[PDB]
Amino acid sequence: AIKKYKPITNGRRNMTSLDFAEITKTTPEKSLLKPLPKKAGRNNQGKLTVRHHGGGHKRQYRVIDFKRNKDGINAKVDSIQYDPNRSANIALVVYADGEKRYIIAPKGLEVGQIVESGAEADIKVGNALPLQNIPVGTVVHNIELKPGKGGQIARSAGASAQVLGKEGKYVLIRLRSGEVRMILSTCRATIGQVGNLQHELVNVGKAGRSRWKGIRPTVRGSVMNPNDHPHGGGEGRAPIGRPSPMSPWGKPTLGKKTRRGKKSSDKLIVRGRKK
Amino acid sequence: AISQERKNEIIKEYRVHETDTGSPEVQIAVLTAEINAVNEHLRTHKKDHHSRRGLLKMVGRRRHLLNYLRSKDIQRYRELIKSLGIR
RNA sequence: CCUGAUAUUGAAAUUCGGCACAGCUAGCUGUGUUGGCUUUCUAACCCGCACCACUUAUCGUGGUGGGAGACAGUGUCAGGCGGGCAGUUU
RNA sequence: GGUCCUAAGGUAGCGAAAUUCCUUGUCGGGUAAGUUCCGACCCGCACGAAAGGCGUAACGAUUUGGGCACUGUCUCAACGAG
RNA sequence: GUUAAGGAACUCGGCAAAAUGACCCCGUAACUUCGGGAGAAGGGGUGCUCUUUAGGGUUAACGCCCAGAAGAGCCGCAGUGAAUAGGCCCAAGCGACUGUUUAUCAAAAACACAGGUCUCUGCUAAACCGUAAGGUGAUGUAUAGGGGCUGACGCCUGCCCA
RNA sequence: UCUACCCUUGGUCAGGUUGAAGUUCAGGUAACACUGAAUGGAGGACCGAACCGACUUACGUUGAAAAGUGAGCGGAUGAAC
RNA sequence: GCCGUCGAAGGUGGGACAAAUGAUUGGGGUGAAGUCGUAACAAGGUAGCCGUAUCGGAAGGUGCGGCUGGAUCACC
RNA sequence: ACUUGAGUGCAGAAGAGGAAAGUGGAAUUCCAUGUGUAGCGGUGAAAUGCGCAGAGAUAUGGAGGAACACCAGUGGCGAAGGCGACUUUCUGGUCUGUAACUGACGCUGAUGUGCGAAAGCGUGGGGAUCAAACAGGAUUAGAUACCCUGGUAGUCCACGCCGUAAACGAUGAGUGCUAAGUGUUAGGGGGUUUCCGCCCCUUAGUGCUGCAGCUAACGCAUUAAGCACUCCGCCUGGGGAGUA
RNA sequence: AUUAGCUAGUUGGUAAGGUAACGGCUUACCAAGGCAACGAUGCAUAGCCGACCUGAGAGGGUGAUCGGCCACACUGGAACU
Ligand SMILES: [Mg+2]
Ligand SMILES: [Mg+2]
Ligand SMILES: [Mg+2]
Ligand SMILES: [Mg+2]
Ligand SMILES: [Mg+2]
Ligand SMILES: [Mg+2]
Ligand SMILES: [Mg+2]
Ligand SMILES: [Mg+2]
Repeated sequence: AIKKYKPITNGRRNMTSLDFAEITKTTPEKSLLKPLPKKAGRNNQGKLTVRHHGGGHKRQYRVIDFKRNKDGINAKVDSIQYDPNRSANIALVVYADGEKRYIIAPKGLEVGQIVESGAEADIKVGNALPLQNIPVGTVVHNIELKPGKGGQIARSAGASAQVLGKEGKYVLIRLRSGEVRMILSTCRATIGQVGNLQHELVNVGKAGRSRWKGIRPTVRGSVMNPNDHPHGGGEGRAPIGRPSPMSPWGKPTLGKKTRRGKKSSDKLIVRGRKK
Repeated sequence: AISQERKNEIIKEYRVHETDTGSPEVQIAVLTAEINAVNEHLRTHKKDHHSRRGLLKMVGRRRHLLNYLRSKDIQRYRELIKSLGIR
C-alpha cells in the first residue's frame, strides 16, 4: 500500500509515498522506447496556450499496444514494469511469435493470456474480445470507441466500466463517471479492473515534488490588478463583486455548461452525469 | 482440523513408551499438529475470534502438561522440547 | 456563441391540424389543395474510421469496405444574449 | 410576556483587538514614575465562521513591550594615527 | 586606536560600537505534532620540559607516520597568549514551513505552497492561441485534464432561495 | 545579445556534523510478538568557503561608478546556480 | 614562618515540593422560596429508567440499542 | 506403587458457534409509455404539501440497496456481548456409551493480556427505507414538545480505534451434600424394539409447583438465597461526589 | 503506593596506608554488580522502653514525674590533655 514517512523535517511532515512492491525487472526493454521532448503549452506558433506546465524530469515514451491484434496466440506475462507517462503500471507480454509487447496491467496478472474474437476467448482478467461476445454484468476496461481504432475509454489507474445489456445494434456501457452510453457491438474490451489502486492517497507533502512532475504555480485571480483578470484589485482584500465568478477570459466558470450540439452523441447518451 | 486416519501417525513417531494413546509425550505431539494448523487458518482469516479463544485454550493446557513433565524426568522433558522445536 | 427561415437536398411512408364545406345527421364521414410532427431506407455530403497503392513518408490524393446519414458543416437573411473589446459623454 | 415588521432578522467561539469615534474605558500586574505592553470585565460607534472562526510545537535579515551581559550612545569631553 | 567614576541617564528606537566566538568535558527547563526544544541555559580545563605504561597500519626487523592516560616540575599580569569563528533569556502579535516579489527610495503580515472543497468536461473532450489550415490539452482518456475561492495540522463551519 | 518565463545539449558546490527507513544478531515470543545493541546513510535537514543574493548602517550624490566600495548579513544537495 | 591535600560559612546559577496570597471566574451546598414553567410517583395524562449522541431560557425533548425496577384484560 | 478427579484414544449423534466466497425469492423508492383522469393524501379536526404542465389509481419495464415472511415454540448454541433464507471450502467447543492409556498431571486467580450491544470518531466505497439536527401546518395563552407530508450526519461493507449499559439470574468461581410430583430437547439402558405406540430405567442441559431449613418480610427451596470447605472482588449514614 | 524504581565508590576483588580491631575505613588500575511489589527509594508527623489509661478479655489511646539506654548545650565546624 502506502509507505508513510516520519516527520524528521517540516517538509516530510505529512508526505506519503506509494510502495513499489508490484514492480518486477526495473530496467526497460531497449527496443520499444521512443523519445519524448517536452513543451509547456508551446504550440506551433511558440506562444502559450494551456497554463501551468513545464520542467521537472526527463521522460521517455514507452510504446503501448492498445489495438490487441494477434488473434488466437497465447501470450505469457513476463515482467511488470513502471511507466511514468500514465497512472497505471505496465506489462511485458510475449506472444509465442517472439513479438514482445506492452499491455496496461489489470489487477492481478502474472499467468498467461489470450486475445481472440470469438474462438472461445477465455473470459478472465487480461483477455480482450468484442462486446457482442461478453456476457452481462462483466467489469471491463480499455474499451474501444470506433471499431478497429484503439482502446480509449477507461484507461486510468483503478478505473473500470460495466456492461449492462444489449440493444438492437449497440451494447450499453456504464462508465466510471456514471454515464450510461451506447457503444458499437464490435469494439473490443479488456476484461478486468486496471491495477495500481492505491494511487489517489499519495500525499505529495511538499511543494517541490509537486513541482518536478511538470507543474508550475497557479496565482489566484483576486490578487491581479484589473488589466488581466476580471477579479481585479480594489483596496484591501475584496469579495468578487460579480454575479458569477469568471475565468480569466470572461466566461462564467462556476455552473454554466459548456458542450455543444454534437454529432453522434445525443442519440447515444441516455443518462447524464451524476455530480 | 486433523482427521482420525492421520492423527494416529502423530502418536507413533513419538512413542518413547509402548502402546500409550495418552502420555506426557503423545497428546502434546498431537496438540502441536493442531497449533501448526490452527495458526495457518489464523494467518489467512483474522476477523473470527471464537477460534482464537480455542487457540489460547489449547496451549495453556500443554503448558501444564509440560510443567508436570519438568518435575518427573530429567532427560525426557528435555527430549520432547528438542524433538519438535516447541519450548 | 445560441436559435429559426430558406439553398446545397433525394425517395418511402404513417398519422395529426388549418382551408376547402366534397356527404348533408356542436359534431360526425370522406375527397380535390396548404402547413407541420415523427418513422425508416441510401444516391449526395461528412469521418483527427480499418488494411491497400502512389512511396522502404502515422501529410496528402486515389481505391473495396465499416460508421453516421438528408441532420451536421457551409452561403445569404433575421431575431436574442455580448464591458470579452472598441469609440465618446458625464 | 405583549407587539410592529423582514425572505430568516448573528449560533459556537473570540472581545478597547493590524478591527473601539468619545477613550489616556475600567479594576489587577510591571516602574521611584507607564497615552505604548501583559491578564481579565463586555455597554461590540462598526468581530464572526472557506473575501474562513478559534488554538498551535517548529521556522523568521518580520513587528511590539521587559530583563541580565557589555560598552564614549550619555552626564562631559580630552589625546594620539593615516 | 585607547580612557578615570557611572553604565541606556542618550534617543522616534540600545541606531552604531563593546562583549559572546575554536576544540575537549560535566550538565541541561517549560513545552509539544514525540522527530523537536538545544550550541538551551549556566559551567570548568588548554603553555613549555622530563620520566614510566597500555593503543592501529606499514615492515623480516632497527626505522617511520597516527595518537590518547596519570604522575612530577618550571615560568609569566595573561598559556585557541597574534589573525579567523554564535551574545543570551521571559512574554505577546501575524503568517505554518524552505522558497519568491517592486533591475535603480518598499523584502513584508503581500505572492506561491502541501492539503480542503466547489463546478465544467464520454474524446475530433471542455479550455485557450490562430480570420482558416493546423496545433497545445496528450502521442493523456473521470484515481485523468481546464477554471473559481480558502491556504499544513488540530476542533469545527450556524439560520435565510423574497 | 539586457531582463521575463521556456525548450535541446553540457559544467560546477572546500570541508565538518547529526543518524530516518530498513537489514542482521541477541532477548523474549508460538499470546496480541515488541524492547536493546550493531550496521545502513535518509532529508526543499544544522554550522561554513567558492558561488549566487542585497537586510541594517556609515561614506559617496558638478561620484572612482546614470545604482557603487568599507564593516557586518541570508541561502549554500536544491522550488540551486 | 612559608608550600600542598581535606575542610564550616559565604557568594553565583538553574531547577524540584508544599504553603501564604491575587483582578476576575466556574460549579456546589445552605433559605425564604417572591420571580418563570410541570419533568417524575395513578397509564402522572407522550409509560419510566440505564448507556450514548445532538439541540433548548427552565426542568428536559428526540434518535438508535438493552431492561421490567411496564397499568389496562398484565400489552392473546 | 495405587485409579474415583483431570486429559487423550476408539463407537456415536444435535446445533441460529464462527469466517471468506457465490445465489435465490417477496415488499420499499426512482426513472419509460399507455388506458386514464379530478383528486391523492393525512387526521380530534384540519392542513403544510405533491396534482390539473396529466398526480395517485393502473399494467408490463428496468435501476438499485437492504433486511431475511411461513418453519419459529418453553427449542438450540457460545464463557459473555450475542447468533434465525440457502449451497459450498476452511474452523472451535460441548455431550452420550465406555473395553483402552501414561498415574494427582488439581481448584483459585493481586498485576498482565485478549474478545466488548448500540451510540460516537478517523481514512475510503455505496446510499432504497427508517430517520437526531433542520424548515414547515395546526393542536397550545406560549410549543424542538406529543400529532402530520418533507428532510442531512447516521443506518450497510472493508480497515484502524474508544471501551461504557438496568453489560441482570440485580445471585463470582470450584467440590461434595440433603422429602418429593409434573413437563420439554439432544442421547443411552428391559421387551416380538407396535415409530413418534408404550411403560420400565439411568445420565446431562432446560422451565414450572412444593417439605425440613434459612430469611426483616417478600420469597428461595437439587439450576438454593440450606448445611459446610478453598480462593478472589467489594461495602461501613444521606448529600457534597464518581465531582476536584 | 494520589511516589516506583534507586543509588554510583554505589556492589566486589586487589593494593598499601589507615583506628582498640574487622572494614570502601579513606584513596588506585581492573571487574558489572548492590536494592526492590516480601514496600527498595522520597515526603510530613515522633525521643524510645519498664510502666500509666481504659477494657469481660482480646484490644484501643498515651510516653509525666520514677528507674535503664540515648542523643543535644544561642548557631555551624574542628581539636588539644
Ligand atoms: Mg470603456
Ligand atoms: Mg539560544
Ligand atoms: Mg526557548
Ligand atoms: Mg480546430
Ligand atoms: Mg548582484
Ligand atoms: Mg532579485
Ligand atoms: Mg443483555
Ligand atoms: Mg457499531
